[PDB]
Amino acid sequence: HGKWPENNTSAGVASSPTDIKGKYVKEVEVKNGVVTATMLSSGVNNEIKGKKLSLWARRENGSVKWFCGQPVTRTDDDTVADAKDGKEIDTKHLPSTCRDNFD
Amino acid sequence: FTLIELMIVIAIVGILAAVALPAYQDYTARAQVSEAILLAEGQKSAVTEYYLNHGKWPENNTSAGVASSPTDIKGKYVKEVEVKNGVVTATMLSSGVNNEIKGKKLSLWARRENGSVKWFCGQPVTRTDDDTVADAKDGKEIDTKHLPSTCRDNFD
Amino acid sequence: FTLIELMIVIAIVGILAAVALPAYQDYTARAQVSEAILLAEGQKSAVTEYYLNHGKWPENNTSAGVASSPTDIKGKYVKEVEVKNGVVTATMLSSGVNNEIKGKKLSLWARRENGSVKWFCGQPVTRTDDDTVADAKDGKEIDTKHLPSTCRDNFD
Amino acid sequence: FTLIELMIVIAIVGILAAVALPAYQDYTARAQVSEAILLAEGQKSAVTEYYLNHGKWPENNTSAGVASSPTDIKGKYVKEVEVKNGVVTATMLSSGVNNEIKGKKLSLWARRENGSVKWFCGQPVTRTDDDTVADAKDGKEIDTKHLPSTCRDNFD
Ligand SMILES: *[C@@H]1O[C@H](C)[C@@H](NC(C)=O)[C@H](O[C@H]2O[C@H](CO)[C@H](O)[C@H](O)[C@H]2O)[C@H]1NC(C)=O
Ligand SMILES: *[C@@H]1O[C@H](C)[C@@H](NC(C)=O)[C@H](O[C@H]2O[C@H](CO)[C@H](O)[C@H](O)[C@H]2O)[C@H]1NC(C)=O
Ligand SMILES: *[C@@H]1O[C@H](C)[C@@H](NC(C)=O)[C@H](O[C@H]2O[C@H](CO)[C@H](O)[C@H](O)[C@H]2O)[C@H]1NC(C)=O
Ligand SMILES: *[C@@H]1O[C@H](C)[C@@H](NC(C)=O)[C@H](O[C@H]2O[C@H](CO)[C@H](O)[C@H](O)[C@H]2O)[C@H]1NC(C)=O
Repeated sequence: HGKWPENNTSAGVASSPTDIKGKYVKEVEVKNGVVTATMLSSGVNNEIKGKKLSLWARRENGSVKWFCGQPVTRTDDDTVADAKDGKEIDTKHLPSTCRDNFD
Repeated sequence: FTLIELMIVIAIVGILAAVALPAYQDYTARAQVSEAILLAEGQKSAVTEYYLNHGKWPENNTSAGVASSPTDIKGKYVKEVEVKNGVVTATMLSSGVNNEIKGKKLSLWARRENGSVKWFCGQPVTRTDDDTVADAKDGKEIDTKHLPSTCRDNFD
Repeated sequence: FTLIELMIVIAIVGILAAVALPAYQDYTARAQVSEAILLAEGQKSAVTEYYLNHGKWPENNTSAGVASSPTDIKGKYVKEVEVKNGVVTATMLSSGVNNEIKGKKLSLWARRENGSVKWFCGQPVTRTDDDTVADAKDGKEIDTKHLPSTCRDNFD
Repeated sequence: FTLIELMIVIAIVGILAAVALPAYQDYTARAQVSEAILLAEGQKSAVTEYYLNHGKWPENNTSAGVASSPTDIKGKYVKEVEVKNGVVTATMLSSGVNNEIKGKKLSLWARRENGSVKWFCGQPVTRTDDDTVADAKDGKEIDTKHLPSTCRDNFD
């Protein structure tokens, strides 16, 4: 369709994000391509509870490029913003390969 | 002390069992949904054949020139294929997947575009007049996840 | 210790997202590029029809004997099809893919070979005389990746 | 005192070596079993081609219209592919896995279903008449673990 899906229904996944969830994950929303995932509450003490992760795509001469990590949000076909909302899971928690913000 | 090494196992033990399984039973569904579509492929030209050489969409199989019983036309995971005034409806079988497809329907939606016909799959529809088609919302709508993306096309 | 098991995940997490996606939006493009070609298929004989029974390539649709407005002749992902002195140009639609095709053009290139006509798709061209055709380099050249391989044929 | 920390190591040292290795040499087998299946994919239409334009299943390769020697048709882990009265048997190579596949056979089972043909892989079978096929229990049955699940289909 030539643009990042705004949301789940367009992506073709469970229209409610919360339905898509994990043992320790709350929900998964599509946000203009950027896949944000929200964590559950207790299950760990750790400073993750209700916190967010995002996954960051980008076309690289077709070849798409997936970076996890610091929450981001898309605005245009390749423009994405650092979605600094305080739901940034800390970099310790996060991967190392994906310790990648909006470049 | 090693237990945190056991902890992390039992964190690996509780697996996600990724939604990339049920989104891909929904796209495994897209496989055998396509198996229904690949049936429809045959009727595309045959339904067309009636439509072009008789000037209206065939009501039904016998007119289309296909197996008069729809059920005879079937797939590994597909129940039947009926012609419905040009609109090709396909019904799925029962088990073979867990997924919410069992006995559900797909339709294929034609329309002349200055001669050039236009085939959209998806949300069940039904024809009433030469170009008039209705959203055939009968509860046999296979969910949009399952369905294609190119054909995620209802009655426009 | 297990972390290298987590490392290797996050190495799997950073996926390639294979060029076998964008080389196959370029060959998905080849699908709906072909959808433009399959339009051209109709004009192959009709353009030919004018060419054989009037002795020159038809300038345009009305002469070819097809939909006088090109836009009426169109595809699911194709905008229009114009006859241009025999050369059949096809224009693509907008979104429906991300890919660098949107509004771009394809042409189809005929040529008599001792009667036997020779159809080459591809790089946009335009005719000027009975066999003279020009590379119609207007920036509407769909890239060669997208295009066929058999028809990767410019003006020879 | 720390020894129980050493104990737990030597409990980790004695690993399971999960059955998720040998169930996935059996599904690595499903990979190169599929490599035999992907060969069969070519013969699906070619065997069909003889079946539709001559009215019976081809005995053998030469009739099917494929490499007359089966061994020429082969895979990275596949030995050969023979046509056997429509039924496409594929023989596996020797080492390349430890697994109980080496030289073993797979068959692919066709059947007309009101025209619509029905392809089931799996347990080796062999045809005798237009729709009659036999369980070709020769000891070259690759075990059901190895095999698919969709195609875990013997002669019905
Ligand atoms: C899915 O995402 C795409 C990008 C949206 N299309 C556009 C042009 O933004 C879809 O929204 C369209 O379809 C829905 C279907 O009910 C509705 O008609 C909107 O008006 C359209 O923009 C997105 N799909 C949904 C269900 O939001
Ligand atoms: C096939 O579809 C066309 C549109 C029907 N014709 C009309 C005028 O609706 C055919 O039905 C006609 O032929 C059958 C043949 O037994 C019968 O005589 C009906 O009275 C006609 O309307 C459709 N063919 C069938 C077998 O229904
Ligand atoms: C169709 O293409 C042929 C080659 C044109 N003929 C010539 C001599 O270029 C036709 O144009 C002629 O017919 C139209 C009909 O209204 C008109 O009278 C022009 O003056 C003629 O040249 C082309 N047909 C059209 C409709 O352009
Ligand atoms: C191919 O398979 C068909 C079914 C065979 N025909 C019959 C009637 O069984 C072909 O065998 C015939 O043609 C060969 C050609 O050399 C030979 O003349 C046989 O006598 C015929 O039966 C099969 N083709 C081959 C090459 O076996």
